[PDB]
Amino acid sequence: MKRNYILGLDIGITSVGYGIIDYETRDVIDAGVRLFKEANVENNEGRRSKRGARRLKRRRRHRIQRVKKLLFDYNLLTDHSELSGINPYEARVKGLSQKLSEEEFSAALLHLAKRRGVHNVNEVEEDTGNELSTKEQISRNSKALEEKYVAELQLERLKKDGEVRGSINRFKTSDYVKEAKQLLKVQKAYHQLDQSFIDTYIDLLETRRTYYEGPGEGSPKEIPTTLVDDFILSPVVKRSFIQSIKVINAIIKKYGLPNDIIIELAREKNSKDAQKMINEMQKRNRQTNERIEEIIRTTGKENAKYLIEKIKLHDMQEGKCLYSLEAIPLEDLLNNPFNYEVDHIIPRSVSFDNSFNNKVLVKQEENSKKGNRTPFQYLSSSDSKISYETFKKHILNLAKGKGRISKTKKEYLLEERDINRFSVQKDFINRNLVDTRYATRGLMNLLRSYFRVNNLDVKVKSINGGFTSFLRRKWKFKKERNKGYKHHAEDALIIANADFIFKEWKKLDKAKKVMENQMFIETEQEYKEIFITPHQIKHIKDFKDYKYSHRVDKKPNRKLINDTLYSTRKDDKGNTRIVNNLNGLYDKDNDKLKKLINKSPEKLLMYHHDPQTYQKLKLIMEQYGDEKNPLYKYYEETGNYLTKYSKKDNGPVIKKIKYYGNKLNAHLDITDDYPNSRNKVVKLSLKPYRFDVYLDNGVYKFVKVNNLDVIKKENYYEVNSKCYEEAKKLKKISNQAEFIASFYRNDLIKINGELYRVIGVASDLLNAIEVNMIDITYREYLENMNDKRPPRIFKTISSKTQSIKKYSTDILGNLYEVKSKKHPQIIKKG
RNA sequence: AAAUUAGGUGCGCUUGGCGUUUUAGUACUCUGGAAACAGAAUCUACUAAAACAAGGCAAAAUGCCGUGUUUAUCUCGUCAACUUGUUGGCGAGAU
DNA sequence: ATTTGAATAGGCAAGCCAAGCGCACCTAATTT
DNA sequence: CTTGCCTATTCAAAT
Repeated sequence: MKRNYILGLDIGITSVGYGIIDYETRDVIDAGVRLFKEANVENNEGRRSKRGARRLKRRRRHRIQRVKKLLFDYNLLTDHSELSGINPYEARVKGLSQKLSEEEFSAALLHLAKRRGVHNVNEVEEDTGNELSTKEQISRNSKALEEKYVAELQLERLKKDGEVRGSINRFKTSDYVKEAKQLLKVQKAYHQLDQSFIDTYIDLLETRRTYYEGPGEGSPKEIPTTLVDDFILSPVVKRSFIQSIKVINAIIKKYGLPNDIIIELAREKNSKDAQKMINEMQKRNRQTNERIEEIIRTTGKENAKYLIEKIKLHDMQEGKCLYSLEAIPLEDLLNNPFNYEVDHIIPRSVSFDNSFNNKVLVKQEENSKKGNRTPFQYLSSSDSKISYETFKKHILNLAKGKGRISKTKKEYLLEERDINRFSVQKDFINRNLVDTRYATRGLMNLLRSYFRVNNLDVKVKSINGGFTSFLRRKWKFKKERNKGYKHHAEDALIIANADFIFKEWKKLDKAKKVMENQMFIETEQEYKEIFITPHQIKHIKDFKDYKYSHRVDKKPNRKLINDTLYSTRKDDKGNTRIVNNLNGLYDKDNDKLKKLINKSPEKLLMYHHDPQTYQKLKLIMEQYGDEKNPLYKYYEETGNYLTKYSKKDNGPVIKKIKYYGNKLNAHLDITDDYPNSRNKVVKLSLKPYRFDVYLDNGVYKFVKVNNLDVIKKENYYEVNSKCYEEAKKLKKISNQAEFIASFYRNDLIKINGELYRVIGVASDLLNAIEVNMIDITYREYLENMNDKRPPRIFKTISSKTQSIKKYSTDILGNLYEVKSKKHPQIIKKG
């Protein structure tokens, strides 16, 4: 509308805050938040890594099948050939001297092609007992094969150590080719095979694609978002800049073109990096707090808690005034704090820097004499007690070694340039007011370009991440995630009011112009007065009508299910159950088995099936009951792993134990991949696409549509009709039932008059849906209350449920009760 | 703006050993037998073969795709798509 | 008066890591 | 760290 305004933006990892304020009065017009999932690099790294793995496995399978065809052609393999009980390690070692049978020969060649070593690993010739190192293993093996073939070494381990496969099974392809050439040299005599056979086979065995070959044949008005794709960014940042642009486009359409935009990109790059910094900061804070506590313990002076900054500076400065180099006794500082003042190294009026790096603890008299001068200017004047040269030496000494000063502080202390030069002031302004990061520069260049071309008088600006926090401290406005997502929005409104301060104060005109990248304060009290409490912060703080817009995901063909495979079993009561496994039996702090034996001995399969080994294990648990892991003591004291019961003490070690786990309900059945499987083979965690609510004779009901239920066709996805009608039948949804709505992740749902956002279907069977709150996470809602419930909301949809309505927000967070189509969606072109 | 050295961020490609699971064999257990061995059990271990996001192509091939990005809703107009009455683009409106 | 079913609280588990390559753009230092 | 989903515990309604 006609009225002119400013647009604040607080860009973040998961959020874009926005604030809109009247250009004349500085009253709040509007304010809201646009929330999204952080775009993690892990996600695509996953997709790529799995695409790599799928090709590796495809190519192994295809190599084995190319070998078979060659054996069919030279009439060494048939449809009706028994390869079943032929140990290929025996057949490899035998065939380097004597005649193999056609079957042994086929067994051997097929075993080689399956597993054929690395081709791109050179000797390190070093051994630091690293099991997982390929280079160290390849080398250890190269030494073992000085006089023998791979199959000779492999058969030796099979007989001595009882096993072959594992980490030590890492050999060079050239070591394998040396064997194959010999095998084929011997066997060429007795079998009819020619140099064409031998050449073909070794090619199959040794050959692979290069990085520069890659796959085979088939393989693949308003501000635009395509310009973000041009200049390269972190995915986390790249998402936010696309979100931000669409939030600017929506504000422009509604309210018209802003006079001024001003932007703040968050400090942190991702949540983890932030956590690390926070941890580092907390680590730093703890040290200061411990010292403060020590001071209070030793001196009894409680006022130390109010002199944190002075004490920090005191310790930093070895208890000396940096201008006079006279001692600041800690006791005197505590008793007479007014004798010592915190001074800005570079006058705040020039640098706009209020950071700890621009602060020093000095005597009140020295502070008065320095005035609005740098240490260099002051110490070069007739007013100083010491020479600049003496000062400089001291600072340089402080910078080298223990009790160090930051680089930035050192530079400020040793600033010799003329403060009064525009170029120097520009440098300070750019450092303190204007954000200097490749992304932030990239964004404002995108925007400024856009407005320039289309001839729209819009002043894009930026402010430093730190700066907002200063104003919060200044105007007594405590930041806290506690409250909810609103903090992001009330950051935006602050940013927007800083713009008002950098327009109404003619004394900030230079700073304003610098921030607008346009081509070209005498006292501390004056500086302080410019930024004083407006009254309009009461408006910001007391404001209520915030708006939230969570983004809704409708993408088909996301992760369908979990990777892991599970066997099943029918128990005594005739309930199919997942089989679990206890691994890591001989670990110091592992109480899993000891807990299981005391609670539920009948859950072990060996309880039923190997009673003698069970009784043998129980005597150990009784022997070393007092410890966490009885088996650890068994291994420590005797020096021998637990073996299966046997009459002659020749049973194998026990390394995993299978026991009956949860009952089987919601699963994916993969048992047809395993011909003649006695039990059932399954996968778990059917991941949801959406759920479709129906109103049936006054009863609310719903169907879960799984991602498994959605199938790619030519250029579109289709919800499977048979799976869908089957699903309705298990839910007993009539043919005369009205479709109400479909709910995707983060879709908004009003259940019995209470609005939430959808997470998913907790239990299809019990008819429960997991939701979350809108303005705050339910976790945090409980924390601020100090409640100790589980931090998850579940809602049952039942005969008791009275109304279900779907809502929707625009990108700005304007809320709408929305209409639905008459039927569910089946086709999805996007 | 270029060069040199060191690191980073990202996209993509090529491999290797494993891991999970089934079937078989062998060892372990039980029964019978002078013994070879036959049967029972499917528990613990090794070896082989096979499957590993559900699937979809392709057809002797160093064969190919399947977990990312973009994504408020509904109506009307228009262009298109294949699924032939729906859902994509563009425009307009409402929520 | 006791037993059966709904709702809420409590809790578990989720494929991995080592070798190589290209290209892209950024930063820092130094010189022009 | 979040989510799909099972188990166990506690209270009210029905035989």
